[PDB]
Amino acid sequence: AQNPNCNIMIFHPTKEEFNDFDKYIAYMESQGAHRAGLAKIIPPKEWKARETYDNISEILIATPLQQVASGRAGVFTQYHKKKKAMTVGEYRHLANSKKYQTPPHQNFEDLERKYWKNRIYNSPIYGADISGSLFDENTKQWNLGHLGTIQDLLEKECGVVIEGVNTPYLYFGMWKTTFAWHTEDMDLYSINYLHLGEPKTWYVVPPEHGQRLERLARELFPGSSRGCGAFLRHKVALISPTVLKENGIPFNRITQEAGEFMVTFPYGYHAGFNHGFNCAEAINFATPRWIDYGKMASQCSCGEARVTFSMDAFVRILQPERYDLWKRGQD
Ligand SMILES: Cc1ccccc1S(N)(=O)=O
Ligand SMILES: Cc1ccccc1S(N)(=O)=O
Ligand SMILES: Cc1ccccc1S(N)(=O)=O
Ligand SMILES: Cc1ccccc1S(N)(=O)=O
Ligand SMILES: O=C(O)CNC(=O)C(=O)O
Ligand code: NI
Ligand SMILES: [Zn+2]
Repeated sequence: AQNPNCNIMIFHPTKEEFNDFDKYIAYMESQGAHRAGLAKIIPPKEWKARETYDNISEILIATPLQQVASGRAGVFTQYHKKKKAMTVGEYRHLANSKKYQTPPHQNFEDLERKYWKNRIYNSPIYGADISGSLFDENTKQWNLGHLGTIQDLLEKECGVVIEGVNTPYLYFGMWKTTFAWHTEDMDLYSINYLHLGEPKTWYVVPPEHGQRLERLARELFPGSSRGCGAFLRHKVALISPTVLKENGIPFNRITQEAGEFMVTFPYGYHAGFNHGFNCAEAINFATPRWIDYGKMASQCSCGEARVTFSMDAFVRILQPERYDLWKRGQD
């Protein structure tokens, strides 16, 4: 078996290899990339997402989210407090202010140390889940707004036509902005392009070991666990690499820089943080191998987890028994 230690693999496709998205994902998996839960793809030197990022300051962040932590330095939850709208230009200025700017540091490792030591004592503001794209319409390869849809994949594989659409989302981050431990909706893949700015550090648990992380989370967040059988779907829980090591949870880490893609694989739990002002674009996607994961995906039915409209059809077709209880939850 390829990649038995479940290491994060890094790929450097040629421009010829970059022409067929589906084929390249399949190639990565033939090399065992999915076993890690996460892969990095560095695009060919000839490729570009767009010409420049010069005129993005007028994008609106309608609902910036202040990420307020509770708990201990290595085991905490965060909740999102809504703030007044601001443009990307205003947000960038805020990110760079004395209150919010990245502190002096020696290297990525030093910054990582500072993040886990001090994250809980600050409340950075994140511009997350903004529908839109920064890919030039003329960028034909790996354009996250031009991927085959999950609905079309499910139709190709299962012969059923369903309603729904899926489109990309933009994320504007600053120092300490955090993504909590989670897998994707329906345990889909995700792909994430860092368009500009400072890096993003990722942590990931191999899909074959996801239940180990779930068991630890139930122990560390006992009230949350009693409230919901799939509370990680709420996307609020953080556990540090030190705490993971102390509890024998297998995981890896890698830092993504501007101009690089990351792919998360079905049922690959991931979490992370931004180093400073940045902008990423991400979208979910599927392949034939996803279908079996979609059929088995846990669901939140306590009401907390947000459902896109399109998730309805996925649950209805792949999980008809659960459909009753789940739909009562989102209503
Ligand atoms: C950038 C480039 C240039 C020539 C052929 C193909 C490409 S690609 N696949 O878009 O990266
Ligand atoms: C609020 C909090 C804080 C730290 C650990 C666990 C929790 S929770 N959501 O009560 O399980
Ligand atoms: C538990 C821990 C904590 C920090 C560094 C290393 C470890 S260990 N003994 O390698 O799992
Ligand atoms: C023990 C160790 C050390 C470094 C990175 C990851 C691990 S773990 N918890 O074995 O995956
Ligand atoms: O970038 C972020 O804040 C979170 N991104 C993801 O979880 C993803 O791309 O799957
Ligand atoms: Ni994700
Ligand atoms: Zn729930």
